[PDB]
Amino acid sequence: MLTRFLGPRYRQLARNWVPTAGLWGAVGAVGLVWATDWRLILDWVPYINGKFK
Amino acid sequence: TATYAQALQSVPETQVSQLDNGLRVASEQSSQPTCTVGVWIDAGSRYESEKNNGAGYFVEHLAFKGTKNRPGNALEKEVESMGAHLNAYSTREHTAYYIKALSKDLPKAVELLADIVQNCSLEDSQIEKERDVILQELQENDTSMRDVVFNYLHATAFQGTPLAQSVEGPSENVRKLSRADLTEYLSRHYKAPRMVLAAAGGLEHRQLLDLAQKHFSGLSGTYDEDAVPTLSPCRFTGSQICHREDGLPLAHVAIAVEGPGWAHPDNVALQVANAIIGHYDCTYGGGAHLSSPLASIAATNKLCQSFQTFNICYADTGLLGAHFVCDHMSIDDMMFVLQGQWMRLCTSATESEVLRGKNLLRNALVSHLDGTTPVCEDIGRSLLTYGRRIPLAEWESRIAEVDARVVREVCSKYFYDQCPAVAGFGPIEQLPDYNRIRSGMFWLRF
Amino acid sequence: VAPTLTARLYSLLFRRTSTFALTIVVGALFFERAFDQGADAIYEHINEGKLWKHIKHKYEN
Amino acid sequence: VPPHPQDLEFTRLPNGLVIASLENYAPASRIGLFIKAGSRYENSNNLGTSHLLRLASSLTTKGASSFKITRGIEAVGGKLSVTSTRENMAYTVECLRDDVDILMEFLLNVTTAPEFRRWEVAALQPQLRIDKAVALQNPQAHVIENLHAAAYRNALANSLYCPDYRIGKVTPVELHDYVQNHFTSARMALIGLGVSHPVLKQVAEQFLNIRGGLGLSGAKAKYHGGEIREQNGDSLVHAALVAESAAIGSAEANAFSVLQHVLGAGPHVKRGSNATSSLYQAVAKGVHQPFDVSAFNASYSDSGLFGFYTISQAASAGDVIKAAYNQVKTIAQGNLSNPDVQAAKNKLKAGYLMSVESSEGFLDEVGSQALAAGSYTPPSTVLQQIDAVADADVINAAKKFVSGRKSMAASGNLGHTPFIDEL
Ligand SMILES: CCCCCCCCCCCCCCCCC[C@@H](O)O[C@H](CO[C@H](O)CCCCCCCCCCCCCCC)COP(=O)(O)OCC[N+](C)(C)C
Repeated sequence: MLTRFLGPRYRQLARNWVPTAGLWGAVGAVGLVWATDWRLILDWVPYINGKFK
Repeated sequence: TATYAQALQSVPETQVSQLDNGLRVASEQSSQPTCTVGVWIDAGSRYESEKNNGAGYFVEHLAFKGTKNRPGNALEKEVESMGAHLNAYSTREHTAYYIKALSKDLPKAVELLADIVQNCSLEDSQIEKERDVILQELQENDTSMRDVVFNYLHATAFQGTPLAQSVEGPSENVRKLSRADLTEYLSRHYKAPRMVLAAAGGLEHRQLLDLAQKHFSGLSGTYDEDAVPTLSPCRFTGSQICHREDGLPLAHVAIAVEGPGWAHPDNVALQVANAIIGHYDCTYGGGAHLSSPLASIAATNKLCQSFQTFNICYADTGLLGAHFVCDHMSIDDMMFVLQGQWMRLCTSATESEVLRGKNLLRNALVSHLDGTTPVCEDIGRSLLTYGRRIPLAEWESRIAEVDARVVREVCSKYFYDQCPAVAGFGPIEQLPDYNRIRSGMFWLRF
Repeated sequence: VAPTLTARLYSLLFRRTSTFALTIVVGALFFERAFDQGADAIYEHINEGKLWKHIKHKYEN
Repeated sequence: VPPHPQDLEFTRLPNGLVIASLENYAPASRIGLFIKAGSRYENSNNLGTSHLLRLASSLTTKGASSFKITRGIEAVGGKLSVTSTRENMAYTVECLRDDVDILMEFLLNVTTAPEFRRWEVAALQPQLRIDKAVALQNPQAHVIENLHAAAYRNALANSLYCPDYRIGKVTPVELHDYVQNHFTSARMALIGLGVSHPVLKQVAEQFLNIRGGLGLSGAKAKYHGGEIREQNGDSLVHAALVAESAAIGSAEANAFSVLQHVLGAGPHVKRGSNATSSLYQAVAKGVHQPFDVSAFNASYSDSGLFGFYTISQAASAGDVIKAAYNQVKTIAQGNLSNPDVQAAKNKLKAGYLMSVESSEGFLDEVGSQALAAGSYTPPSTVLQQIDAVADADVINAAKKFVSGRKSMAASGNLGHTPFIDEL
């Protein structure tokens, strides 16, 4: 059922859509990081230092 | 053998020589027994004032009805008797008068064009007869939904600019235009550096230049010493015109973004992208199996009676987009499917469909350039827009350069997140609101 | 501000919905910091010393 | 210096098939298979079969599926066209030089291996109603259908469009039958532009050796006459008046073709009084409202129809017809100058030459010449043919029309339109 999706057009179709799919992941990451307050990721951010000891 | 490549080199170079007048005189030779000869003029509606809007169109009605050397009938009688055909046309940017005749009849053909173009007997009795003729043609054109929507699209896209005007002008300007109004435009525009004598067929460029000096030389003496007119840029407006008429059985919709103009190298990639989307009409036999996704979805779901893409070019500007005709209940779906294809091409154009687009375009270009009339037209227009004849091998060169990346870069440049000019006519209740149309000019996923 | 800052903000970030989103989420994180304590500092001035945060050092071990 | 132009290659094969090619060094290529299979070979039991057939050109073949024919031709940006006339069907195929092979193959499959699948034919039947509706929106189409139905009792009476009662009634077997007995070697011509003679001769020898159907180009048009009248309401009146003339190829037909230019075909000048058009000038004399008039000239394998066609206001119809008719009468009575004919010669000669100057018009002419004549006759001698027509022949052509049993079709408000009877 998956052999129909493999060929040169789909190679081009994947490459055409990858800068976008990568940038949506960056959106999701920053988005998840910002929303839960992941001080694990956010401690290393040069202005966001709300954990100001 | 003969490869497609080799064939392009075999087509002889369009030979250009210039008169002291500034009349560019050009020809493409062949072994043909016939020919087409014409004068292409750098005049149209874009040069007109608002107060003389039907002026060029009016001269076009008067040009074949008498001269100082051939009063009334005489011209017709001469052209008719040698078996020749004599035609004319006027766009917003270009006016042309051409003769299809036997190659041996080229001496009289050029002679008659000279008389038509220089010695127009604008007899006041004939201008009055033409007044009724043009007014009657205005009522005639009203019934052509396609002619209207494009005038409407021009009117709204080029809001307030000379390009917004139609070629024929408004009724009042036909009713009130005088011989003076007509002579003035004639003298200001039918000047030698804005005229190209074009020919194609069984010719000799030597013989044509001889004739051009024989009959057109007579525009020397003094030229351009008081006033010179150069075209001002025309503002494009992303706008909508909706003429709601629930008594016409099918809706006409023409939607377009601003194009770049004649000169721009990226008209090629646009044309390729247009070729991919193409054109459909209910008498096409292909239906479901058509390559263009819009054409196939149109055919399957009968979404449409006809659609066609266009890339209308003017100096430094244009109209890029599609026009369709359909039933009242199918306008929405037609827009969606059209705009979805523009976006598909903007973001995710694939390599093979771009080959098909290139292939359709090489075929179109070579099919069009068949016979003396289309080629003579191409010489005249090309010289007026590109300043030269762009040879076929150069077109092939510039076509072959377009790949998938080119299409999506170029389609995005012109289509992506750009304001359409939209013109609608007929049963248009279901025609999407401008905001909605404008929202189809981008994708939230991209 | 040569081809306008808004024009370069559009061509660099706003064009694609991806970079538009990324600008909002990156912007929402920056703004949250500059506003939370930035508005708390204004809340400090209207209550100059009447808050426990100001009293603090009066009762320290 | 252009290239010195090549010469047309011609060959009749023993089996009756004809091959003609011209290497014109064009960037594109055109191949046409012309077949004696037009509407005339339909009978009273299978009307419209050659219409649906014309519509069937991209249905499934042995060797190429429907989807392949479409996507295959579209991939290379070529065309597959089919043009029927009352005598011929013509399958034409266009593409760039490098792509002749794939399109040829498609051509051969459409014409020699069509499968006509039950459900595919079923799905295509409604295209007959659209196809017919789109043509019939020119008042001229019904007028010329009707003109033929009235002229002939026979084969040329059949219309190029399918009668309504037949739509959805044409069977997959009827088309198989039509192909097997009309698309045969001796009824065929394979014309090629931008192709080589060996290659055409090869595919002809390999793929086009079919014979097992009918023989006669003349199953035989029995000219009869009479009129058909269609009340319409319709803005203005269309009327064609016609008599039997001359079979295409004969010397007589050339006289008719000259007569047509003495009286008047289409215009030559954009928006003109048509000064040399003797029919137009004759009606104009006493009709001071919108009208049109042209000489009509139809030439076939074994018959012909010459006369005139008129467009006029409902109330002016009879005046326009009677004026046109009397104008022909004066030429039959002897009133025709030498320069009058000389101009008609020049109008015809020039027009013919212009008619073949493109590759589309060239291929069609070489095709129709191959079927009607079995020859290629160069322009140089066609012009010689025309020249041999004397003034006395053109007079004799007008004499034949005036004195010959008429045929008439007309449509509109027929209230003031005459009846042959009254002409
Ligand atoms: C129901 C009860 C609640 C009551 C709420 C009432 C108060 C009003 C607030 C409601 C929300 C309305 C939002 C305001 C409307 C603005 C439109 C917005 O949605 O943008 C759209 C598109 O949406 C955004 O682009 C998406 C950006 C995503 C930003 C992130 C949002 C924060 C959520 C965090 C995500 C992480 C998930 C959480 C993980 C835990 C369309 O943009 P548009 O104006 O047409 O511009 C076109 C785009 N161009 C420029 C590319 C052409």
